[PDB]
Amino acid sequence: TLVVTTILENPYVMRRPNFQALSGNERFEGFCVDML
Amino acid sequence: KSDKPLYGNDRFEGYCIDLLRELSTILGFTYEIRLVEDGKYGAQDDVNGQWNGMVRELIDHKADLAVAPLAITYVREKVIDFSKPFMTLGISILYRKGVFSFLNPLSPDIWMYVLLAYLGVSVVLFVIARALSTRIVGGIWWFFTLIIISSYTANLAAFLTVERMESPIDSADDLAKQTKIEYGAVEDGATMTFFKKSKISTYDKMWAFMSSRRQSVLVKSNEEGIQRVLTSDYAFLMESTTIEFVTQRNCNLTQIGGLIDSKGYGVGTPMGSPYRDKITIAILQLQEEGKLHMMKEKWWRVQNIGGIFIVLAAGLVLSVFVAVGEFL
Amino acid sequence: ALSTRIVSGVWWAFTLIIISSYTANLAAFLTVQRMEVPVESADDLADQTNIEYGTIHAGSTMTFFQNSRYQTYQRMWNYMQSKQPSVFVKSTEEGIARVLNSRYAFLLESTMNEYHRRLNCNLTQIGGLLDTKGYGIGMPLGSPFRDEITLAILQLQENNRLEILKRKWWEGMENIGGIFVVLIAGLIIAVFVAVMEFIYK
Amino acid sequence: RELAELLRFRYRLRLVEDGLYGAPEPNGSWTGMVGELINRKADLAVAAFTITAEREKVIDFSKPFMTLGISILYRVYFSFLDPFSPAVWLFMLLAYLAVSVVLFLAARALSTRIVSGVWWAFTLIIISSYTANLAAFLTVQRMEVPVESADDLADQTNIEYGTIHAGSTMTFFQNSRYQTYQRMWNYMQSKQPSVFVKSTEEGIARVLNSRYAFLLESTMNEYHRRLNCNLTQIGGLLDTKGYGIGMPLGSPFRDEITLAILQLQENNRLEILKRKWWEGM
Repeated sequence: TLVVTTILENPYVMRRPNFQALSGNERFEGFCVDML
Repeated sequence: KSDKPLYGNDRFEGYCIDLLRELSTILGFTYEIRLVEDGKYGAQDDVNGQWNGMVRELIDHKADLAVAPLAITYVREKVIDFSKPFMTLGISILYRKGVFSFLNPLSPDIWMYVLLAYLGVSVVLFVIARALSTRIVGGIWWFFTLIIISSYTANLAAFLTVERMESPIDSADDLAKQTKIEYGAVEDGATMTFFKKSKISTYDKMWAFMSSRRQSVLVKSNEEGIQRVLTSDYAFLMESTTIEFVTQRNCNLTQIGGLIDSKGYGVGTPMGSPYRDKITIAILQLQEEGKLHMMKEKWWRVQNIGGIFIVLAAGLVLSVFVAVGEFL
Repeated sequence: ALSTRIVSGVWWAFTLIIISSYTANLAAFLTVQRMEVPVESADDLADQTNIEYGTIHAGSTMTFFQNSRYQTYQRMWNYMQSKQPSVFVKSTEEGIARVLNSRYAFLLESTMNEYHRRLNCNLTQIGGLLDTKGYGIGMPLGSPFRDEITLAILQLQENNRLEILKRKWWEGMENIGGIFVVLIAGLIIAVFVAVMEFIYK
Repeated sequence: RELAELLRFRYRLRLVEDGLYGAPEPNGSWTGMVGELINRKADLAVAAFTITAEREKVIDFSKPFMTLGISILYRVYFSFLDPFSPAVWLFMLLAYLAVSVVLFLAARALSTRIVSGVWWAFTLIIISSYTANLAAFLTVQRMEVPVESADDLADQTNIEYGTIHAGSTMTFFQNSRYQTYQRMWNYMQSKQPSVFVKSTEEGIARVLNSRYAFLLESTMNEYHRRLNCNLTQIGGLLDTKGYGIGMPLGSPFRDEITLAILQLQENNRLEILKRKWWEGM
């Protein structure tokens, strides 16, 4: 339960368009996201 | 280097070893030569401010004499004192020095389709034998060769004009505006300072490119920089007398440009070493002797038009053989 | 046969002058087209008052160049500060936008230029690496796992699936050719003319 | 002489003791003859004292003898087969004799047509190459400026920017504020053991010696370039100046000096003295 925060920047965090945005980690995916 | 064990005050040779020997024979000094522990000429640090290498060592007063090829820099003059100039010096730049090229400035598919068209127009002329038609055909052929040969001269014109405008890099600004050959020096350099702490903006931007890529641009040793220049385009800023005694024994190298700054290596001592002044006096005595200069002697010692000529001569022989065939 | 000799001579003089002029003019055009670099090293772009040097506004790149010490980078800081509302831009996608919009260059990261230039064709990765950097795992000072972060970081680089993830998510002769057209065309035309002549016969 | 003819007194004209043009040193002192006027070692500092700002606040300067500016004094039937690589032409004529010789062998029409077309292809190529290469040669020569604006020579690390050592011009560029002139001051200070030179005749000498330019006065460039032909007056006037009649502050006739100076300019024999002494294909 660690506060892992970021500002989205393509393509580091893909910021895939999941208009149904889930919570936290399941909200967005990418290279830095899979790295985390 | 030899076939036995020596050490210390016996394991070295060169011109500066002779400088130690003759300076000893003058001043009556005894001495043991010890190398630099940091393995560099050393500099006042980037953030610590303290000297590095031999400059740190004589700054620590941990060794008395420093007879090396050591630069008498005004920034280095504050850290420690020096004698008179042993050998005059300066920074300089060291760097190294067909039968399609007839048809070069036209791209090859075009010159292929040209010969195809020559055969084609010859075919149409043969088919004209089933003269106004002959005339019209001859005229389009005229226009054709004209555009082709004219545009040819344009391409060979321009592509000759640019390459005769580029080469070489034969100045400091020539190495400065370019970004192709890597330009630097060995680590902890008083040379690298005299580039780095300079205010001449060309040399400043050269320091910017060097310290920019400071992992790969800068070197560790002058012999290492020599290997970096002889291997690839990592051209080295380097010292004068080093550039001479490098260039005299490596013909594939070259000493480009003039003299960047004016310096002189010499005997260095910590501030308050009493033999500094008398050493400088006997150094002037040895400069009056000439054993400095004697030691410097003893130690510091049809491009493409030829292609088409071949093409034409080949055609000649082939058609003479065709004439032998006719005689047959 | 001197009257026609007068017209032959003047005609040769004329056709020669016009051909020499044409080859001259095409020589000058190709030469100018070839001699233009136009901006490759970044220092020129810093001097290039007609191009717009630009950075991801209030960024780590702005920290690098704006707080720099090297002289051309210092002039870049001055020009980046000078008309900065006209000159700075915040969003990275907006950085690609202003690159794809006018003569403004986005001073982006290396991997940024990588993902963008692989994604987009018309943007060129001009210049070399202006300096060295690395996107590192930030944390508070004295973190609960900063040593463990570097440890498992070296483990993951040793696991090398980071590079797997880099691949995964961080993934003339036509100039003068119209001559051939004119050729074929006139060839066919005169073929027709000669066929008409055979008919006349 | 005419100035003393106005002022009716004699003048012990002496050499400046230092003989430098004089500059305010970091010890507060004006050097040279500016030192002599800051010393009251002399009252009538009668020379080409460039009336500048630091020349103003140290001693009075009267109305100028003339205008002045800073200028840069810098240096400056066989082309027939010359654009061709000069050994190729012998092989060319040998080829012409050869191709005629193959034809004369072909005497004792298609076989001849073969070598005709070959000779034509080779002829087209090499005269196209000649016209191209002479095009490149004439183009490179025309496109070189090489240094006209002084800012270029300031950036030009290969040519040596140079000034009369510790001069009024060394003040005007060294104490300057304009950015390219500031970089010029930095380069003038930088390799100065190579870069600065003192005597003005030696200045013309070093300009006549290597790629060093004497940043001299306007009338200096006038008298020199009229005297010597090979030296070009590169650049325009870098600034405004005037060699004015220096004196101590509050001199015995300083206002009278400017007055009779305007009288002599009105008498215009000063300009008379300017003439009489400051005189492909």
